[PDB]
Amino acid sequence: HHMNSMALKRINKELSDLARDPPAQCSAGPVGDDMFHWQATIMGPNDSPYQGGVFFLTIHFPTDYPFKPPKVAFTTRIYHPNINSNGSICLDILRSQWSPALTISKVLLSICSLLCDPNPDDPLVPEIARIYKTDRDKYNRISREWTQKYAM
Amino acid sequence: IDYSDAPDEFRDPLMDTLMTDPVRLPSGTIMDRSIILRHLLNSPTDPFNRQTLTESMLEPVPELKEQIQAWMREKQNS
Repeated sequence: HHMNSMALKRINKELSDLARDPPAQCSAGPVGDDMFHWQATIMGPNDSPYQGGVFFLTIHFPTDYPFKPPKVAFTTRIYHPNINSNGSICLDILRSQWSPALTISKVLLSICSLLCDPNPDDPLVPEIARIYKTDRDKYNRISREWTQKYAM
Repeated sequence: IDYSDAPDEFRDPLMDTLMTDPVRLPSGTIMDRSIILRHLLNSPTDPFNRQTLTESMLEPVPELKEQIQAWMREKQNS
């Protein structure tokens, strides 16, 4: 389609702009050959319990990109109230709140600034959300316990 | 053959294509009518300030168009 070649042309620039400018602790590239399929990596913020661990993501670009938000989620297990066993992430930016002006580079940051501060009033994993609220020490400990065995 | 090479500016803010019918959103942002129109099918909002936006609110920008056309004409020699 024409809306295909276009979406692609955009995707390309985004990638060229992550070379002329890599986001903080964030890295992303096409899974080779396929352009609408990227993997991302995150170095676990130093203001988080995930400090040290490397977390992999998969980015699947809609053919209607950037008019429709890119599907993205973790492959690496991670202890967080807004990320579940599947790998799903809870960002409005990635649902009804996505603007065509938004870019991958931007999204990764939005994700990092989430690993540092989670939103527990709208949680993907209630059990954890309650631990964050009630007993932080617990949370941080556990988050690291997972970052330890899963992300390293 | 042909290509661009286009001096930004002419280029669309979103897709970075060459424009063929520049319009200015209330935002003050200049977009190619074709691109912006496609956005308005999903959500009636400026893709930047996220304010409400309809076709009606799109004012054409001829000054730029001629600038582009003339440019395309110059890119027909040598």
